[PDB]
Amino acid sequence: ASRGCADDAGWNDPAMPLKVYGNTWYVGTCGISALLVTSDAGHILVDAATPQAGPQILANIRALGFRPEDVRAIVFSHEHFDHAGSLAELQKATGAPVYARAPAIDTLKRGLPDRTDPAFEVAEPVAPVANIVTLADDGVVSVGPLALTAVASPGHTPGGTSWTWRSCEGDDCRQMVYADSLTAISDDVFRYSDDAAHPGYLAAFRNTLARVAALDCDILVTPHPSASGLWNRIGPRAAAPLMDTTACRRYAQGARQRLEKRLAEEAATS
Ligand SMILES: [Ca+2]
Ligand SMILES: [Ca+2]
Ligand SMILES: [Zn+2]
Ligand SMILES: [Zn+2]
Repeated sequence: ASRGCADDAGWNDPAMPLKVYGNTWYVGTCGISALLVTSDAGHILVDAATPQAGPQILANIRALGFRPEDVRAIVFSHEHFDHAGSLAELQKATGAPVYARAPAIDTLKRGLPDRTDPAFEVAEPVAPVANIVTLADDGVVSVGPLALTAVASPGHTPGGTSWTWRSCEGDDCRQMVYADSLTAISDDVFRYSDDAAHPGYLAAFRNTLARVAALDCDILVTPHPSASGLWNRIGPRAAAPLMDTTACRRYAQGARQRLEKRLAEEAATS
């Protein structure tokens, strides 16, 4: 029997791919999520993991019997190297456009962020993405019968987005939420409390927390699977229900607590 994935798994440690629910499949690594949402008209790939992950994601898509060439749209959570790292590689393999909100586009074209990213100084360089479609902050990405709805989630980064859609097993349909990271982490310079350096940024983070908390959610997944306890819910170590309609609310509430802890840490230092 396979032993499954650890909660502190390396970002590049391989995961056997497996159904989340209905036509939503997990194709990421043990430490970093990626999802494939499938239809007989084509597929949507959600996230690209770490600049090293192109081949594992492609192998996992094929392991499930899907063709990368049948992917018609790529979306992602946020423009850090551990989630956007293999976007260019995946666009070449699929021929699919990458959808991105305005505040992520320059980062995707450069392959590095600028100082608007809290984690600017610890960024690793990425391959630029050649074909980007600018996504409105409440935009819908449609491929055949598939429809993924964007929820703009700035805070962890300027360009972060959460995604939501419905997947069905027969007549039993679930609202899936791939909620962006909500951790208030940074490099050694950035201060969330320095509004003059980034006006409105922290207010936008608080707004993101409230919006995520309010989403209709049946099944939550997060870019770092441990942030939503994914490996306690699917795979060999599963011991808790996959569906939990309180998950988004608890996720955002915990994130708010941690954000306020970060603000207390900033108040304590010069
Ligand atoms: Ca419902
Ligand atoms: Ca996360
Ligand atoms: Zn990040
Ligand atoms: Zn991350």
